[PDB]
Amino acid sequence: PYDVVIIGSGLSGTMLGSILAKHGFRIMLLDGAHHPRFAVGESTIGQTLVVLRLISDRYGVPEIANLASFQDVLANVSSSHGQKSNFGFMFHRDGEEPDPNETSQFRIPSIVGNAAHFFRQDTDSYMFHAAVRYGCDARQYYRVENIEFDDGGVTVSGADGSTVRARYLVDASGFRSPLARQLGLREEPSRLKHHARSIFTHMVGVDAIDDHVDTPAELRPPVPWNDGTMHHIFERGWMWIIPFNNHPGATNPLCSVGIQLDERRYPARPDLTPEEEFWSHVDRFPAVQRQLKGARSVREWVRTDRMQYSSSRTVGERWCLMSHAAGFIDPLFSRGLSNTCEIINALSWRLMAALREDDFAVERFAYVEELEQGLLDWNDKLVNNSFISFSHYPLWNSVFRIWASASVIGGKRILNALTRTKETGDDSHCQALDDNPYPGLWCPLDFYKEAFDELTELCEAVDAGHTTAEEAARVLEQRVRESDWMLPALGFNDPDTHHINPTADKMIRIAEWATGHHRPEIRELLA
Amino acid sequence: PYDVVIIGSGLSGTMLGSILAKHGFRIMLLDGAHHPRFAVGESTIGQTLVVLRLISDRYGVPEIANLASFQDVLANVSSSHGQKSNFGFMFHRDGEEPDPNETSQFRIPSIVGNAAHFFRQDTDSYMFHAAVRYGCDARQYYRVENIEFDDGGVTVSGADGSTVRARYLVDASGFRSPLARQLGLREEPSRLKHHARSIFTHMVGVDAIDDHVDTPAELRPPVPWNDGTMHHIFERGWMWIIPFNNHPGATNPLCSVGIQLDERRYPARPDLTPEEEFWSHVDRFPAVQRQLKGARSVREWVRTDRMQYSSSRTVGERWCLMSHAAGFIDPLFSRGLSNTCEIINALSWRLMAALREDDFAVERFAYVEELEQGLLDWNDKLVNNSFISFSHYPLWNSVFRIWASASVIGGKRILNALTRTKETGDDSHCQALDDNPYPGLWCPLDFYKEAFDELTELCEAVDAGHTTAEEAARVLEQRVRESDWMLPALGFNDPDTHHINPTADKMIRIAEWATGHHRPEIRELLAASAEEVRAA
Ligand SMILES: [Cl-]
Repeated sequence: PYDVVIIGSGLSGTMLGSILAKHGFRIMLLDGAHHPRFAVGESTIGQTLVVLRLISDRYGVPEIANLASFQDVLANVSSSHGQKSNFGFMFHRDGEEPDPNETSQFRIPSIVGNAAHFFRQDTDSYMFHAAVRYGCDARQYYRVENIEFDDGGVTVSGADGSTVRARYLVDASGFRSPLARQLGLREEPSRLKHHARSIFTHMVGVDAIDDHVDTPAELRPPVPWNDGTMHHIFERGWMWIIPFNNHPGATNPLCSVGIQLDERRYPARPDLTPEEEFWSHVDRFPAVQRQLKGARSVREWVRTDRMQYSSSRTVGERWCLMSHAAGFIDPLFSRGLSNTCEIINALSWRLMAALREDDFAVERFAYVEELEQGLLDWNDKLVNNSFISFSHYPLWNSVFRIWASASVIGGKRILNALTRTKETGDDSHCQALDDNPYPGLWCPLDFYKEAFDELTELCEAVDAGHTTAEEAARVLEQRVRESDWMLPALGFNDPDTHHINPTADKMIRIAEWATGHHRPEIRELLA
Repeated sequence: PYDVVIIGSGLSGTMLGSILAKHGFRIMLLDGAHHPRFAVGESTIGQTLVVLRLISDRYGVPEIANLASFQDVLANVSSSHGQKSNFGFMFHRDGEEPDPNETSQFRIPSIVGNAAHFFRQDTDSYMFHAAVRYGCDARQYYRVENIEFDDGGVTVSGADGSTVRARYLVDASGFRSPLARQLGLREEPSRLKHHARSIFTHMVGVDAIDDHVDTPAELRPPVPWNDGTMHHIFERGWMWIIPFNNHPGATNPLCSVGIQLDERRYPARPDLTPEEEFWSHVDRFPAVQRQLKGARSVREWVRTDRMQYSSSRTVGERWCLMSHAAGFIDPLFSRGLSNTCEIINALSWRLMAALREDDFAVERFAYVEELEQGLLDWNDKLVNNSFISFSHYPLWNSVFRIWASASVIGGKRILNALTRTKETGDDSHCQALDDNPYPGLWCPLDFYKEAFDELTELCEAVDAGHTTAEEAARVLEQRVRESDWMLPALGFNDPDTHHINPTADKMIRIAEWATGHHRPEIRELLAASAEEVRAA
């Protein structure tokens, strides 16, 4: 009898399995697929980086920390990954060249860490190898036919006629989660406001967008577009360029390429090949067409329908529906892996407590559910606001600086809690982060929520037709200029600064500016 | 319509894909799997390294040359690969510690290149990406339902209802070859003498064998066992240890582990799990048991029925049955990839000429079939001779030095042709290698065939019970000491030298020894000065 059976051998499953196996619990991993296998969720963000470090140090699994830095990934996982110096955004309209005043860039500051483009076949192989090394058992090419709970534990039945007996079940799989299907956990219809279907593949011979735009020198970004994740924004959709070869002597010549389309505004074209439908969108935008001219697909194309789903319950007695099994919004802002790390941090210690005491009263896991549903709802608002804003750059510009400002604040809030636990060898300061009033919010301060609440109200009003994008942009631009908290030294309070470039000098001035600030939160976090 | 449709997205199909696509031909790759995917054939040899460079240089595909060197594989493919400094051999008997006087090592000389342990998932992905970049079209998860030939070309029918029209078909897949099935090309029963079934996986936490034997200091090998492919030899079978992490700061912690068993001596155990049957053999050999003590499988185990298969013919009107779709012997001595490289070299230019003339007369590809069948037959004896010899170390000792000696002579032969073609810029010298009387024989020299023809006759006689292994070993050990060609400075003519260690100084003397040698072949291939050796 296993302590925990985990469905899903992805990062979500194998990071948890590693944690539980290292602390001496008996784990079984089940997955219908076999490593090596392709996976999406390739771009990283500061919050993923710091919470990966938090989980690694808190639970004593060094392999998880090797994902928290571009340098450690190359050194420990594989050479086959790309760098992420920045988030890049470029507006396009049908037939037109991109207006060089309708771009945004957020260079990631060194304080949160060196972000990467994850070649997921290698990162997911790496963490599975670690999970098996720590003592996890594994069955790959394993189809779950039935999941049956009782007072003693759970019996998983496989297609091959085998059964796995355990005390607890975690479903860390995706959309086709057996637990979600078999217990009827999915919300139908979904509560989520964001709508987007997807077409994606891996390509060879993708050029840098830098080399295919005619940008006046003074409007070129501080660091190259190709050194980060490029976002090609248009009416109710966007395209990602995530290169793996964007650094000197890079071994992996592939580039991850996909398009998110609101299926309400871009209806299905089943007369077209996934490839043909993808290229029909490329042909709308001259600069994107020029970037992808030589590019050739090295995979069978994936074409989805509406990608978004939610669940009504995510915990029960002796089971947890984790992260990607519970819900999904969109690739935009690589929220998925941040959400996965937040849940693993929250679930791991509680589940180990429950196993030690042999008490599976669902009350102990009440916060895990609250965090899960909160993460999804805030993620929903962020992406829905953004898709709405894509119709009018001046409105997007507000969404951009409200979203990106939180990276540095929310980032240092976690780093502070971790350094206090590091220096004092006491896990009270990391545990203190859970004592926050807005579960799921990436910068859970009162002034930020109020600010983001207004952004959501106006965006949702634009979407309903109660306000115009011009009026909403007008109001949010006033609020930004009236703001006192938006890291002025970096230019987040300045709508005319499109390329936020955090230098060494500027972060010093942020610290000085923060020292004598009237808001307690700004002093606590940034001084 | 495509010029060529290639069935198989492994190195065999994608290396050929790259060559044809690079020369401006319209190519389609069809495979039932999708990259990334696991594959075997992980260890490399001198002949593979040198012929990879010949192919790359001859056909102008630089990516193929990046497989020909450990350093170039890490730099261009991925960091996920291991080094191969030597072939290691260690004899084991049930319940007993390994006898340190019953080991063999062959350190691979610098001249033939730096060998690797290929993590094939990254190796096969790399070349597939190259093929597509060169302009190959590909369909993955493509199941071939039907193949039919007319006078104008060939039609391939997919299970999804689609069809692919081409002028020529190459089947570069494996055992379940759609082309061999369609035309009933497989020999039943197979003509092959070698018998072996297999259990294999990838494991994490495999220790070095060096750290789990108490070998006397004077009998320890010049270079570590773990820096190469270790062969745990036993009665009518052997186990491979192929670590991907056998070098400083290596990223890939996996080690490839598998066992070959003569299915006539070890009958199937369907009452056991593949894992259980594998561990039942590990537990026979205390030293192996200590090596794998902490090792855990990271894949679903493979267990085979009997791996050897052969074809009655391998070329026809507008089709070729290529390397692994034609036949297979054994993982032993990593002959699989050498055979693939040899066929690609022979077929590529012949196929492109035929396409350009629009003439597919089977007489054009006569040498491709002769080479295909020859590679397999010689591969068959080498492994069968080795499997017979595993019963008695003194007999194996003669198989080892006859095999490993040819790997330096035959290697230098191709390398001479290669460096001469680069100097003159003239392909003549590389094509001249096809002008040998023994197609498929890795060292195609009169004296070497006679030596190997005897080793085979004796080995096959031991197997048939007409001679004892002791009697066979005695006759062969005489021939070795009567020999005048077995690279004395390296110790190939010395049965009491088990660990061959080709160093800079020893290779200088081979050159001097070769100068004014009574045999012309020895002079032509090995003869040089200590001035020309400086370069290296
Ligand atoms: Cl799924």
